[PDB]
Amino acid sequence: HGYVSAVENGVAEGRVTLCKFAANGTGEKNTHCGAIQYEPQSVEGPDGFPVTGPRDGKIASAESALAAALDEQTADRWVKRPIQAGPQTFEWTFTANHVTKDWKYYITKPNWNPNQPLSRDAFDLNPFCVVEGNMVQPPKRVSHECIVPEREGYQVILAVWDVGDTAASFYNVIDVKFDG
Ligand SMILES: [Cu+2]
Ligand SMILES: [Zn+2]
Ligand SMILES: [Zn+2]
Ligand SMILES: [Zn+2]
Ligand SMILES: [Zn+2]
Repeated sequence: HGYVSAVENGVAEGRVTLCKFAANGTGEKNTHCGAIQYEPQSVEGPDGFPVTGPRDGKIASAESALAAALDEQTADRWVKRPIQAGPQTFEWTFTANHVTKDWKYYITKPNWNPNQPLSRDAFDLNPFCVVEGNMVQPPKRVSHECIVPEREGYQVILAVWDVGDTAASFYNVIDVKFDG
């Protein structure tokens, strides 16, 4: 159980995180998140993305009933956090810091459709950033350096935390805004 945060040096909070915690600087929160807003750490779903894992249209929720609200996808739906290309630090907070296989970060294709539910077609399915967890428990807050690709405007980053001793993973989409 954990979520992408911006308490120490993280660049951008997860979508689900912003249902509970105000964004740095702007103070913005996501709304109408449903029951997951109580527990943004709980976006757990099937292992094996992208070959298996959550099916198209249920990536953002990870097929969680509590988190079904997160699958909505429009231009106006979610709080966007500024980002730039190049080195950036991603952060996780874990309420339950499970033994970890790895963390993987995926970004939307430039011309992804921000008004359709997320699907594999929307993403570059080759992670732009992979951090190994080595089947040990991480600390309860961690930071990951990632080299982020160029994009213009609104892009989504899918952060996947793969638990090392179970057939589950945690899935946190991040709504980001590049310049342009
Ligand atoms: Cu957990
Ligand atoms: Zn796995
Ligand atoms: Zn549509
Ligand atoms: Zn690529
Ligand atoms: Zn679990």
